Amino acid sequence: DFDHVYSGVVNLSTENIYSFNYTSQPDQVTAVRVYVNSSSENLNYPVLVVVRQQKEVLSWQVPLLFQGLYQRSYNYQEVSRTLCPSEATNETGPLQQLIFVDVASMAPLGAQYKLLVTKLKHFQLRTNVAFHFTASPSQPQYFLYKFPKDVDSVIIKVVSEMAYPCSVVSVQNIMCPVYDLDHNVEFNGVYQSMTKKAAITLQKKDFPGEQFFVVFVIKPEDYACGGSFFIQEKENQTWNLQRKKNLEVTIVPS
Amino acid sequence: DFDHVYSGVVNLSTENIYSFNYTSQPDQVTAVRVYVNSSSENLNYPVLVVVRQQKEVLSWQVPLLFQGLYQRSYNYQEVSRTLCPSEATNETGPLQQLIFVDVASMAPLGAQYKLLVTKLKHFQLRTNVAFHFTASPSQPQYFLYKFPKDVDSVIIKVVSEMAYPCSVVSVQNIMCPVYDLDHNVEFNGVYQSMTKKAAITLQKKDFPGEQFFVVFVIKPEDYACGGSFFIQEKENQTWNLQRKKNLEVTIVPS
Ligand SMILES: *[C@@H]1O[C@H](CO)[C@@H](O)[C@H](O)[C@H]1NC(C)=O
Ligand SMILES: *[C@@H]1O[C@H](CO)[C@@H](O)[C@H](O)[C@H]1NC(C)=O
Ligand SMILES: *[C@@H]1O[C@H](CO)[C@@H](O)[C@H](O)[C@H]1NC(C)=O
Ligand SMILES: *[C@@H]1O[C@H](CO)[C@@H](O)[C@H](O)[C@H]1NC(C)=O
Ligand SMILES: *[C@@H]1O[C@H](CO)[C@@H](O)[C@H](O)[C@H]1NC(C)=O
Ligand SMILES: *[C@@H]1O[C@H](CO)[C@@H](O)[C@H](O)[C@H]1NC(C)=O
Repeated sequence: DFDHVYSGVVNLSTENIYSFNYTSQPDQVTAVRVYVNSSSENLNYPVLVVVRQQKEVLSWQVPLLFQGLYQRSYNYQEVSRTLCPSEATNETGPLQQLIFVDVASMAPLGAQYKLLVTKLKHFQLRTNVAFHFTASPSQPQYFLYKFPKDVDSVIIKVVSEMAYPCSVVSVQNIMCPVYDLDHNVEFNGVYQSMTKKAAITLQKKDFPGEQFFVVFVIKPEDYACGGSFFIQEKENQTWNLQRKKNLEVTIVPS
Repeated sequence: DFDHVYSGVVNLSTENIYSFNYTSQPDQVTAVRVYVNSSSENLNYPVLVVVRQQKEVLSWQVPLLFQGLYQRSYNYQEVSRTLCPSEATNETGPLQQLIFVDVASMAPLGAQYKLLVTKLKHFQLRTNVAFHFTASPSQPQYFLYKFPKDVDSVIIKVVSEMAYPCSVVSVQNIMCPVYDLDHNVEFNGVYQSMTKKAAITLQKKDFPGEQFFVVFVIKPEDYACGGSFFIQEKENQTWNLQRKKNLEVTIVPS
């Protein structure tokens, strides 16, 4: 059941399996959202969490580890990701899709974890309607925009209040898996880094499906955006664990 | 047990689990190699294969699907990958490491799969000793090179016979996971595309661990290397299923 937070313990011998079932009616897209965290401060035994779809498998390790420049390590405890939104057409049918969440680890004593699942109520961006959302290095986001019939070009405008952390806004076509990671978001489509403002101009003629994904991914450090670095004698920067950035996104017709 | 090919059937209700255990003595690196293939020609239900380590989880889908330019799809049946090589130091101990291989799917009838596991006998490249190996878009490779005490710079030279397919040779530091995919290999470290020849100059001063990984990844198409494209009316190019490239690698002291 969505909108519920399960709590559990993991260890070498026991793994937890939760099967979710849901339907997506035609002309409406429903993106699933997974909200995991683990309280294990240790890094030699991170808890692995996998989400399996009908076609795609996505796995990650918690607490997520980042290796910035100058060999500083970062340990993030809250991780989150959005799955491939299965698309339905005028070929109707209540597609009774299923999604597995499997958690396991090999910690000698174990590790705590809390897991929440929820469909994104606002997944399809609307024209000229400003939306507010909070991102984070380990909590990337993305939403689907569908072009209108009359409009032939759009400008997507993103505004933030606090300049740091550095962030990246990308636009890709609809062919999942969706590239929403710091080391991979740059491979495909358009993208740009930003602190306060960003704007991408898109034409429907370059997108055969007349609908595209917009992905927001926050960097772990701020070197690429000209930021500074707090020199700390501790390699594991436990202070950099709650990085967040408020964001407003609006798509205006060109 | 390594050097053995297991055969099995997968479906919605049944999954297969095989736990492997092995040890890596200090000053010797042992990289595990996973050799999977599936005979399911269908693409709406690919079989998912995951490999779980003590810290890292790596998952892929078979038959692997590639989306080149001009919306041509490719279906590769043989997939393979090398895991994170756990490193042991003068702090001795026969590290009795374990690695899980879990296979599952939801095909309405099922899908065949054959799985083989083996340690790489030649994983640490030797100076001035030429090595021969066969790569492929879905079968990437990588090996570890360790700098000598006297030598301070090296040149790695790669030579192939057949110009196509296009390939990429990358060098990264030792901090796994190792970036050995077409959309990600370009993120970190040095790399270059090639058809027949390539050469990377490296200094030990830029590598704190005085040892680096060398990754060979073959592209699915040849557009980036100036190759042509066989125009076919079939979107699923079943002919492009056995792409291979013989390769010779030699590290000379600068
Ligand atoms: C979802 O699908 C599974 C198997 O496909 C089934 O066992 C389960 O009952 C379904 N959920 C609902 C609410 O019917
Ligand atoms: C973990 O996340 C859940 C919801 O995602 C939240 O209720 C809980 O407080 C979080 N735990 C910690 C320790 O932050
Ligand atoms: C068929 O497609 C059109 C345009 O995409 C849409 O307006 C209409 O609602 C669809 N029909 C049904 C029954 O959903
Ligand atoms: C490998 O480790 C597992 C559990 O850690 C153990 O059950 C198994 O016996 C080990 N393998 C060997 C050959 O001892
Ligand atoms: C699958 O791979 C195994 C070894 O990796 C090999 O023996 C077998 O012939 C392969 N099957 C097919 C259909 O290629
Ligand atoms: C200790 O390290 C040195 C250099 O790395 C190596 O030659 C030696 O064999 C190591 N000692 C043991 C007991 O492995």
